[PDB]
Amino acid sequence: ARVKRGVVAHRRHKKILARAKGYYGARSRVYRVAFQAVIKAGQYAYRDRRQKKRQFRALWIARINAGARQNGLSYSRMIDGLKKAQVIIDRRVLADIAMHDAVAFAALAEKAKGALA
Amino acid sequence: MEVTAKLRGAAISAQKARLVADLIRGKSVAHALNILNFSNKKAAVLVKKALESAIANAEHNNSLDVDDLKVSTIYVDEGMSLKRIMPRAKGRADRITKRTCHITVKVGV
Amino acid sequence: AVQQNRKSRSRRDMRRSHDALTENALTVDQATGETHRRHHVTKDGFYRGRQLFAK
Amino acid sequence: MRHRNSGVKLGRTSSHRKAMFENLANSLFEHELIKTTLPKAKELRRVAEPLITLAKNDTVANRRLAFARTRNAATVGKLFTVLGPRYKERNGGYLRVLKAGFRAGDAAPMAYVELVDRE
RNA sequence: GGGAAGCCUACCUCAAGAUAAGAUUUCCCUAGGACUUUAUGUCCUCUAAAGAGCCGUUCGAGACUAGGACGUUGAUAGGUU
RNA sequence: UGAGAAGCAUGCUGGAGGUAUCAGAAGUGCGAAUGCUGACGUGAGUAACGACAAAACGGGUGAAAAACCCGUUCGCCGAAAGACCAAGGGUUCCAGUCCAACGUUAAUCGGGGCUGGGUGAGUCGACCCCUAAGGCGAGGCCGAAAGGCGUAGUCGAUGGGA
RNA sequence: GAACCCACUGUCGUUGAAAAGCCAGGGGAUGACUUGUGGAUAGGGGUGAAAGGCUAAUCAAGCCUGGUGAUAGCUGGUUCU
RNA sequence: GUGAGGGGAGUGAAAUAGAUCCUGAAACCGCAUGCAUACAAGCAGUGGGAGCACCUUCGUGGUGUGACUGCGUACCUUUUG
RNA sequence: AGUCAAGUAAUUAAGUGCAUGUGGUGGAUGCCUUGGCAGUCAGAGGCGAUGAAAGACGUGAUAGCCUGCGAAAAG
Ligand SMILES: [Mg+2]
Ligand SMILES: [Mg+2]
Ligand SMILES: [Mg+2]
Ligand SMILES: [Mg+2]
Ligand SMILES: [Mg+2]
Ligand SMILES: [Mg+2]
Ligand SMILES: [Mg+2]
Ligand SMILES: [Mg+2]
Ligand SMILES: [Mg+2]
Ligand SMILES: [Mg+2]
Ligand SMILES: [Mg+2]
Ligand SMILES: [Mg+2]
Ligand SMILES: [Mg+2]
Ligand SMILES: [Mg+2]
Ligand SMILES: [Mg+2]
Ligand SMILES: [Mg+2]
Repeated sequence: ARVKRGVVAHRRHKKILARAKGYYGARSRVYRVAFQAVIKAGQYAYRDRRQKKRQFRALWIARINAGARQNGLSYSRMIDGLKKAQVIIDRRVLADIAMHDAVAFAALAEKAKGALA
Repeated sequence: MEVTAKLRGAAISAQKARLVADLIRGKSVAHALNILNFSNKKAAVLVKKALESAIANAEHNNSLDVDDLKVSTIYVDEGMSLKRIMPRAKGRADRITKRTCHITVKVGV
Repeated sequence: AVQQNRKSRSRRDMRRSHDALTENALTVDQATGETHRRHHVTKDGFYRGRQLFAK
Repeated sequence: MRHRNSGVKLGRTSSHRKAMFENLANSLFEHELIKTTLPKAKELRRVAEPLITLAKNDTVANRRLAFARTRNAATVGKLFTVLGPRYKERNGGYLRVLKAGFRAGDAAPMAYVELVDRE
């Protein structure tokens, strides 16, 4: 019962090489480099799936700070006022409004400032 | 559309023939022939033979006029290489490869 | 001395990018009306109104 | 550095170069039309024209000098009897060098050397 | 305020790829159509300017290049005197 | 489509085998061992193109001539780079025809491919007669066997004989 | 001091023309000389004007075939979820 | 070039079944189209992301390229590392 | 309409990178056998001085090689 390793090995190598399309140099032609490239890409994806949330939260905080300083406040003071005013709107909707709806963000800042006083 | 002509077994490497083949890509048949006649390269005579064969085929089989023809596409492919042994110093031996190439020329219009 | 790593095909082509050929100066003769190299004698033996190898 | 230097080497020694130039001059005087390389053709003038200039006067000393420089009795005879009187009133320029393409053997530029009033 | 062969200028050379790409003087290019996605839009017809290059005779320039002079309105190279 | 090793359907080539489910046996999964075999890259169109002497021109054939053929000049060896035997190799010797491969380039040329020819002995040499060093060895001596030595003899030129 | 034999110095060569060479110099050159042909000595043996030198480009024990798939407390490698 | 090689015609179910002759993969080497690229530094990827070019079951769609940007010093063995 | 100044778009590819289409060298895979490997059941277990095992040279298509044969020589 002799078994030949042609078909299944060729199929595995073909799948590995197809999973690495678009890379530069031997990373798209040679199997030995393509395997390491695919593994490194998987690890980088696993790490960036965590880093993305921090990046977007920082972006939202920066935009909210810009809006609050435009409306004569700071990020810390506005967040403290909104927490004291019983407002539970998250930072995503706040940044969206600050970027798009100026009068709504002005009203929110006025409510936060009134709650601070 | 394209009248083709192939020359196999040119007894020259592809790297030396591509330099000549790059000169006549896109030119007219008359300008290409004039360029190939007054050159001193070795692959020039082979490219000229292939071009004349293509033009003759276009004239005879497809019945196309010669003044409207131009070098539409042209390329060189690798071929079978012969392997020989060269004796070096101190009893060592090296492998020499005599290279060969094929020329493909398609004239259009 | 010998290289420590392979040279990718990109660097090879970048180096070969100066290996292009050039055309010669060909003009039409005023007397015979044939294409010939400038400042050179025509293959039949004619140059500048004169004719060598009289037949 | 070869500032203001005149002469050629052609990958030859002094004696070989001198003998080759003498043989070229003799062949040109015999056949009146030769085909050689371009630098050899351009350098042949400086050795061919002085001989024709010397042959314009028919004396024993001039004949002996032409024989010492050519070492060919037939060449000296043909010179002093034909080419001397032919270029009697011409002020130099007895040769004509015309480029004739390249050699098929080694892609060397060729040239035709001709007399101005042959045949 | 004075204060050294020390630093910056001063002397010679290079230098606007200084992407911050500078300045000055002079010279050259001023037509007729079709279509669309009306835009320094795309295909046609008609001319190729001032200049640069190819080529040739050459150098006190030069590895190859580059640079300087000349090409019948010519003394650029050879020959002759 | 599933968490995965993987499964399913189908577009193009291919032209004759493949195999459900459940059981059984494995030469049953490769990226490395300065692993083995074959092919192909970098170096790279880079080095190199092989003592003492040197080449130039006119004509011929030929698709193509610096290398071939003919002729005219130059140069080198000449106690050899000239002319022959022994050993060694067997057709490389001559004629006709060809340039796919070989010739450190091309080749119309060749010690390259194909076809056909060529070696004539009483006096040359070999064969033959004789023998040196040495080999073998009837009987014989010795030795577990194989075998070792050796007499009469028989072979053995680098020598002697028309 | 030639042929011939040998190899003291220097240059070049070191993937060389050459797995020990070329060139310029050097020593012996009627003898303890050089050389052709045919034989003898075979591996714990032979030979050696003696260097552990030579014994088919291999010598502090030649080569080939078998015990043999010797042994290695050592180094390397060991494949799907 | 009375060469090699190729284009027509024809045979053949099939000639990228043409004698280097079933199917014919990868490394390696050309041609064409689409996008990006000549003031900006590093295991060459990953998470975002404007524009451009062809498709359409015309979209808070598909297929390619992807300027700009945060993070990021290969794999296996042997080692405390 | 025009000059001047400031600011700011588009336009280049000697070459290269990525994706797709079309080719070349290359001989893995798929299918097949003309060859091997291991056994069972029955035989036989030898050839030769009447010249053995193994070889050299010859014999027809036409020149060679492989088989057959031996001057009576593919009989
Ligand atoms: Mg001068
Ligand atoms: Mg296995
Ligand atoms: Mg493998
Ligand atoms: Mg591993
Ligand atoms: Mg060099
Ligand atoms: Mg000749
Ligand atoms: Mg023969
Ligand atoms: Mg012959
Ligand atoms: Mg022969
Ligand atoms: Mg005995
Ligand atoms: Mg006897
Ligand atoms: Mg002496
Ligand atoms: Mg900058
Ligand atoms: Mg830029
Ligand atoms: Mg990404
Ligand atoms: Mg027969």
